[PDB]
Amino acid sequence: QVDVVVVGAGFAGLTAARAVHEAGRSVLVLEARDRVGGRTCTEEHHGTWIDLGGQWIGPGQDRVAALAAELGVETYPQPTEGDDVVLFGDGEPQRAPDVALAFSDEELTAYLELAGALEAIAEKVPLDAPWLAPEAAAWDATTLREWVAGTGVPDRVAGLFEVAVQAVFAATSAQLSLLHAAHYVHSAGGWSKLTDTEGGAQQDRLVGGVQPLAERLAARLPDGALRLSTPVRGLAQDGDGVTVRTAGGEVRARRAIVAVPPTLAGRIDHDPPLPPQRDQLLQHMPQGSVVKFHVIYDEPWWRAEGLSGTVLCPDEPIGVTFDGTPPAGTPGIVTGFFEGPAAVAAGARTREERRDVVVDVLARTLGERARDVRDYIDRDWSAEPWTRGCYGAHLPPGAWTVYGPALRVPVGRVHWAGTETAERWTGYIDGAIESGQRAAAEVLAALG
Amino acid sequence: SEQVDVVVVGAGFAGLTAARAVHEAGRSVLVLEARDRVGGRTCTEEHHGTWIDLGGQWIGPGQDRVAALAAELGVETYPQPTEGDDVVLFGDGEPQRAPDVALAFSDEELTAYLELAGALEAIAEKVPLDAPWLAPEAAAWDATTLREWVAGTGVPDRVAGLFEVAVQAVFAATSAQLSLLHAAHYVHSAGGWSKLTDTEGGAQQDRLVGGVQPLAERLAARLPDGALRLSTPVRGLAQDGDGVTVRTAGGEVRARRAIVAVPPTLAGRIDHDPPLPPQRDQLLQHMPQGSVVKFHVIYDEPWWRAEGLSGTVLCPDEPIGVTFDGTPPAGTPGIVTGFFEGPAAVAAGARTREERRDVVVDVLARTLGERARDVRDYIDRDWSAEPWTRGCYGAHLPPGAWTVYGPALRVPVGRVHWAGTETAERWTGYIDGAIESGQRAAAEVLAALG
Ligand SMILES: *Cc1cc2c(cc1C)nc1c(=O)[nH]c(=O)nc-1n2C[C@H](O)[C@H](O)[C@H](O)COP(=O)(O)OP(=O)(O)OC[C@H]1O[C@@H](n2cnc3c(N)ncnc32)[C@H](O)[C@@H]1O
Ligand SMILES: *Cc1cc2c(cc1C)nc1c(=O)[nH]c(=O)nc-1n2C[C@H](O)[C@H](O)[C@H](O)COP(=O)(O)OP(=O)(O)OC[C@H]1O[C@@H](n2cnc3c(N)ncnc32)[C@H](O)[C@@H]1O
Ligand SMILES: [Mg+2]
Ligand SMILES: [Mg+2]
Ligand SMILES: [Mg+2]
Repeated sequence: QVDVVVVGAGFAGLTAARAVHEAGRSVLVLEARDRVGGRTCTEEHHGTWIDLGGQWIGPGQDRVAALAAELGVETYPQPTEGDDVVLFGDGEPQRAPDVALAFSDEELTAYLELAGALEAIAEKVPLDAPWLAPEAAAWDATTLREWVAGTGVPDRVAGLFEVAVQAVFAATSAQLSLLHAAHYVHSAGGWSKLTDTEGGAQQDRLVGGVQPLAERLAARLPDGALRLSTPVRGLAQDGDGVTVRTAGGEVRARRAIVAVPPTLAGRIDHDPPLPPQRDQLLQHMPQGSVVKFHVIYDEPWWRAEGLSGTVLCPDEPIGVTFDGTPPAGTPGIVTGFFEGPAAVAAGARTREERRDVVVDVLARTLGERARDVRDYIDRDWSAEPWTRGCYGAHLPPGAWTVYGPALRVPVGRVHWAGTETAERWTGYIDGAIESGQRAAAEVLAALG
Repeated sequence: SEQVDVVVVGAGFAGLTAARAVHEAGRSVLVLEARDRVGGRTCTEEHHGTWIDLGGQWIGPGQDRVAALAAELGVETYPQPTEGDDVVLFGDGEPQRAPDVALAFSDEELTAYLELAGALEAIAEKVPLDAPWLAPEAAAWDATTLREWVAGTGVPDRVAGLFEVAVQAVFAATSAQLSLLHAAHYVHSAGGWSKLTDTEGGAQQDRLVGGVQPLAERLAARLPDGALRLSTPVRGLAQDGDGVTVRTAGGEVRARRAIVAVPPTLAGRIDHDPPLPPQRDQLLQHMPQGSVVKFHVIYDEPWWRAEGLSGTVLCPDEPIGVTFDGTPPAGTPGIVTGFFEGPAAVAAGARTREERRDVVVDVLARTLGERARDVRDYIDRDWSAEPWTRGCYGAHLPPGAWTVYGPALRVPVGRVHWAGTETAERWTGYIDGAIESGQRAAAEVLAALG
């Protein structure tokens, strides 16, 4: 019987396991995949790292910043300079020093007032208990889309805001409750923190990619602790401990920390079954929909044209793109996303069909040299059986106030982690780390 | 390991309908059921010398499949009691007695309610029963909650309130939880708002003598000996070019094709190899089951009948929104049947049976009167706590789900085919829709085998 069994070796499970080990307790980590990192995933292609999962850290994300500094992983800045390209519907592409300058003063004022309005709501939502917001009932009953419509902002501003919503939530404004979106904005420290590159969540990358940071963290565990390729099928508990069922047999422990996405936590055979409010909460926490891609070129040829590599095309299937080129300056990479409905449509198509869509958008925005592609690498996170959607869960109307209170409450000897349980930077690697710290502290207090 | 033509996962009305059709066509079939019984979301226990339907209990006009099955397997109906005054307790004032609930409304209020129901029906009729995502205004209707749509109509507070009781009694979910497209499809599927809400002429018209689970047991008895395997949950479904391997705790079954006839949330929990395609997996994540606690309060006699009361109370601002006289034809014991729905179900499900009883008796004392405290017994079931259901009556879809994920609802994945009331075109959410789905999935499998 080990003291603690952790299910899942993403940042949340690995943080929890390391904290349990450092306190002197025995720990086993059972991970379904043949690797650690979870929703972070890095592969070597073209002599450089390709982050198919989470890749950015930014100011305010102090847990992941501290971890990278502890484990010796350096950052490099997301490129910010050069003209952005904005394309509306059947128009011509417009170069602007920033995306914002493609809109009128009146449109930018309306967008800033709308974001400010959402921030002032967000500040009222308690980070550990969004269901305790004074207006929780009203705000849980309303979609974000209905709230945006009630502000009376013009179509164009609502459209621009929708690009930002889909980029942050991997879901449309109709899928999300206002209370969910408000909590998420509060959790990040504001709308600028979510959407800015400089000063926000897209500010910095990790030299070598993010999966190797998760691997350095896993290397702080003793040999024998990590069990890869070992999906957890069942989790039983009684008065003396827990029993984890895998295909290859059973693990006995005193307490468990389940650190997987909510939809996957619900699929484990729990004995006794989970209490109904918790089971139904997991039924109301669907993962987002995103296909993440990197377009590889021999060089970042757009830079010589004075272009950033960022394109904003609200009527195309892809979201905002980014210059993904490493510090070496080759290969040239354009990074982007299919989000929400567009990701579900794209996920039903082949890689080559997705490639063709992306290259056509880039040819029309960055220029005809976009067609001379060396490689196209993507990942539909909804097709990953051990994730079933990025970036993370969202809650539809009515879920936070009725089912949400079951989010973090331990069920006997079974404690919960994962970025969806974080108070701050929920949905991000930083929040995953928070959740693993919190769950470990719960378990260590319970064993004592 | 055993080899059969078809394995059916689940012995609810959908699974059993499918298995019987496959058997009667001459194919070998096994039915693997998790529970120690058949009937699934229908469940009957004997108490106080009569049947207690803890799950689905009513059938109505227009539900032709369940009516044909009951007739075929020799299960008689009895009518839901209709006579006596209903009691309506609004958010303000004393309880009001009326021969029908609608008489508790003002004329302005009743006109507004019928105009709201008519407007919903006009949208509903435009929603194709086989493909709600092909509605002309599908994107707009899928992007709006039913509640937002109601708010836009400008009806009076008492009208929104009584409409909300009906919404929660039909969907086991609040109007904020449901997309307008989902609600409109459900109304079309049933044949209109009256079909869903009426007793005479609607879904609550008739009961089955002896309860519903015996009907499922008679349908199971049409299978050959050894076909039904109870207390055998399916954990895994692996498939290749030639068949499917079904994994249970102790063994495996090999089949040419499978029909999975379980609630959507539980279908997604089976270990699929290869993994399910992403649209389907994410659809199941967007098909949460409802929240209901169904109860029966037992009295020695239906004493309310002697006071000229029907036993029905309607309370928009109470944890129990609606009740019915559940007394059997013999006339004893007296039964008051009702529901905690939606948020009230989740709140109630976190409390004990005795705590729920005391909430029910509190509401009944204030509406039917003092004799409501003279309880012989109280029997209830939180369907959200049932590990092999995880919520009644069935799934609903939140905004944005039907248009983006919905198209994956019925499409087979290789040799794995889908049944269940949630896949029915007509009377989806009901026993009648379960039977439809089972007939459809059996015909699909038989066509695909040859
Ligand atoms: C997918 C993605 C995510 C992402 C993003 C882009 C994409 C395409 N961009 C981000 C970014 O730039 N910066 C950032 O901070 N976050 C970004 N995100 C989100 C981020 O990746 C996640 O918030 C974070 O990685 C989540 O960590 P957490 O530890 O909570 O969850 P996980 O990584 O999913 O780990 C769960 C592990 O559990 C294993 N698993 C699942 N089920 C089982 C069972 N049954 N048995 C055993 N193991 C299981 C998974 O394999 C996984 O390793
Ligand atoms: C619960 C409920 C339902 C109900 C209602 C009131 C309540 C509280 N009132 C109704 C009514 O008066 N009239 C009516 O027509 N319907 C009413 N409903 C809904 C109705 O009961 C359902 O629509 C219908 O019974 C659904 O049938 P279906 O066959 O589609 O589904 P099921 O009954 O859930 O059966 C599924 C079976 O699968 C088993 N199971 C689940 N998971 C597994 C696995 N992994 N392996 C093996 N078997 C599995 C279940 O145990 C169940 O038997
Ligand atoms: Mg810039
Ligand atoms: Mg009547
Ligand atoms: Mg019609």
